[PDB]
Amino acid sequence: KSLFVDSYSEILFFVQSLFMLVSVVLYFSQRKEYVASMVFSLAMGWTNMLYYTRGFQQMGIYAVMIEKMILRDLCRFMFV
Amino acid sequence: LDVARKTLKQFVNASYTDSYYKGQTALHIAIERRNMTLVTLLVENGADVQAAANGDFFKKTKGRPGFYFGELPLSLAACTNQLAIVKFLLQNSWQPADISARDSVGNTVLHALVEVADNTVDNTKFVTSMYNEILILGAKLHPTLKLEEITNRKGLTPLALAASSGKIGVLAYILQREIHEPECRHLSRKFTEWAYGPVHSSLYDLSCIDTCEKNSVLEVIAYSSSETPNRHDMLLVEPLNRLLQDKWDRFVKRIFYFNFFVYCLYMIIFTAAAYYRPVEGLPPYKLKNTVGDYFRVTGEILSVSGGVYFFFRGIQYFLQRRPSLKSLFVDSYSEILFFVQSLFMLVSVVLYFSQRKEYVASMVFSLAMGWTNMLYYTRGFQQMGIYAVMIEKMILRDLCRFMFVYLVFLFGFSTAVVTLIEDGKYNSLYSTCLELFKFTIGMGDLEFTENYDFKAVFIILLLAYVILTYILLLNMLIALMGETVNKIAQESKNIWKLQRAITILDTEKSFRKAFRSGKLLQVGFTPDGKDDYRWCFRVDEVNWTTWNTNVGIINEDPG
Amino acid sequence: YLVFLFGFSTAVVTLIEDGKYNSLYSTCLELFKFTIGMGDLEFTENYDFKAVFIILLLAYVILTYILLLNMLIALMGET
Amino acid sequence: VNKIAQESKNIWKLQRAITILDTEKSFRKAFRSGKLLQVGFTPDGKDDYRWCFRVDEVNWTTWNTNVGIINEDPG
Amino acid sequence: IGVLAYILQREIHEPECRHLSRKFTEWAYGPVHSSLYDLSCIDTCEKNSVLEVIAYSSSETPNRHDMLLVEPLNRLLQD
Ligand code: NA
Repeated sequence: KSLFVDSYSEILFFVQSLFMLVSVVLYFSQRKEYVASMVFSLAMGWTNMLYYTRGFQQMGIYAVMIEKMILRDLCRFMFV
Repeated sequence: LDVARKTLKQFVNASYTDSYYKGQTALHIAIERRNMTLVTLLVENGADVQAAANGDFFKKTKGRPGFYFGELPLSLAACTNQLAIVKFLLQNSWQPADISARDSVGNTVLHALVEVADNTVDNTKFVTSMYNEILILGAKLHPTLKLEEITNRKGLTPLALAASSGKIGVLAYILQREIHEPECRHLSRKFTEWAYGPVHSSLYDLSCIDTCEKNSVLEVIAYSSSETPNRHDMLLVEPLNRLLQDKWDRFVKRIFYFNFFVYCLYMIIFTAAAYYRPVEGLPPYKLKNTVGDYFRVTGEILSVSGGVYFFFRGIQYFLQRRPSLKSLFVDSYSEILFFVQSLFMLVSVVLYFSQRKEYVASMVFSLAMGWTNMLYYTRGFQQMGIYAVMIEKMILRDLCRFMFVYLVFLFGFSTAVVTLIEDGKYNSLYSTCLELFKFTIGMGDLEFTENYDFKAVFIILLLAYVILTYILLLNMLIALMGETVNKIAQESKNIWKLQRAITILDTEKSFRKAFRSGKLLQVGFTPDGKDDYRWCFRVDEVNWTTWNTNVGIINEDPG
Repeated sequence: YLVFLFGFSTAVVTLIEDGKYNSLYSTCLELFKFTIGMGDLEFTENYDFKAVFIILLLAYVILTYILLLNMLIALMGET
Repeated sequence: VNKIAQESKNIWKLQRAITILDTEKSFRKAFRSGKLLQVGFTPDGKDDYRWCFRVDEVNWTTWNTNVGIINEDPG
Repeated sequence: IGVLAYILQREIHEPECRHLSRKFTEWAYGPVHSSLYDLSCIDTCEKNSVLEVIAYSSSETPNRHDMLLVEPLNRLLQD
């Protein structure tokens, strides 16, 4: 329960690594879908830079607010 | 008692030799513990009241621990809120304390009192009460001594020190000081010229406020560094705001309007000259024999002249104010912007005579900055000035944070998309970054290319980018701007007032007309019979509640 | 906003060498289109120094569309 | 945004605390403060040493400061 | 959180029991006094330190985001 309600950053970094490893597996299996897996890994890797805003007070609080907006407002809006 | 032996001195006056506590004596310890009887006992046996505690622990800040009080027992008693000990040390029959004594850094007891102030209610109450008591006692003991114009090693009076350090409570107390007792009313700075019914006219001493030849309070506050704790709030202290408004309305507003008009003319001429630039070959361009050609060359000469003028104004500012390389890029935004515009103009001139067509690029950058620099003149109007201050604050906080996060997201999704793309017109990072940025301005395509395998991946990437940036981050930016606007009204008004104060001081130094108020006789005379004339600012007040108005009016026959 | 629009329009039209957008009115209209969600960002190529053109357009966009309009919404909320 | 300022600051502080603990476990340098004698001694005569964090305070209101100070000669 | 705040700042001002306190005064001069905060079982315990317990607590813990504000812990983390 704290897995998917806490530990967001651990999950995000792990999922990025999973996309990378799936890309490796597809690449040596002669499949061109390795590119799709790799670009998903790349996009997640760039968005995971937001983890390091912690370490600076203003940017860190901004990132926390981004998380809260996603989890409350964007989610309700997206359902409707 | 049982150790003081007349076999007395050099033992009742022994002091620490340690570098940390160097100078501390038994009198210092007795005062610190608040023992009146012990202090009298030490004073009786010949303890020196001018002993200086020069140790590092008693230094201002060097070394994290320590308490600074002026190093002297009188200053120690003053800065610890011990009135009885101060009075005893000043008026003892054995060795009176020298009220005018200066510590190692030149600070007197008033300077030390200003130094221990920290802008808190109880601290302010105690510090100002002790300041008033010390002033009264000094006047009684030395009617001719001029306590508040003694400077420290840095050339600061207690008032100048307070203003330059942000001790706003002390500054407010000093500027409105009203001492309502005979034989010491000359120490006051606020006077009542007359009172009739509910309305009474007040006189505010202006000495060392707007002209001092060393450092006036206005100059000290206006040109203080950004680190000064209360720099934007100190101009709100009662007399200063009215004095600045008086200067504005009397002579500075017209000069500011003339400057704004001249800048508008300069920008119009620059725009016209740039608009009609020849497009024939390389510069320099031969002068045709036509009226339009002569007017264009005139416009170009005027534009270069304005660029030279602003370049030299920037150099002059850098030399006269000597920014500390931190207030350079944290303060002085407008000076930097005007200087950079002038630099673009001069680079354009250099390129133009070097036969390079990049002079046009430099010139258009100069032109765009010149037009956006018009926002400087919104100061001079309250509503537009506060609006410009809010624009600055939004840029510096909300837009900056948003842009960092947004550029990270844009670059990441652009690299993913361009990697997915196989070939074609969009297989470059620049083109795909531009396509994704178009989504931010309501122009995103969502089908700008088909040069890929796995259309599902392409659309998933684009939709994720859209949801994260357009739907989430931009709307969040609006909400955060709303929060900021809600929180910065008073700060923005105070910043605008400080900006106008800077303009007023700059005009007064680059415009004997700019002279505060009238020279008036306000306390009658000093302790000596001589009548004292002081430059005073008159402020009218009305009070329907405290009808008594028991005051030492200067002039009867009000008005 | 009108100060910013006029300034960036004069800069852009000065940078433009010739063609359909070498008039102040046309370029002012092109830049105003950004305010209503219709800005092109490639409405002309009649220049040297494409980098200067895009830098001017991006600066104008950031200052007006991203900053000033959203600030207007926030100030309206306060009012 | 209006309602979550304090919550967001506290969450950020907890996040940085997690980072600090993780670094201390994956980096004997990371040791809090000085070992000081602080109450003199236990009920038994033995002197007790405790690792203590020093915090400087200033109070202009309660001048009394009647305390059982450990060290004279402050500083 | 209330019990935690009380415990971490415990000052017992009586003889023969002052050893129970966790907050001490090392020295006081004029208006400034230096305080000593006991750190035993705070940042290293080998069983469960207060910092480890708070930082790695579950999301259901009532005051998990507020407990780091208790006086000594914030300064210790910043240090
Ligand atoms: Na649109």
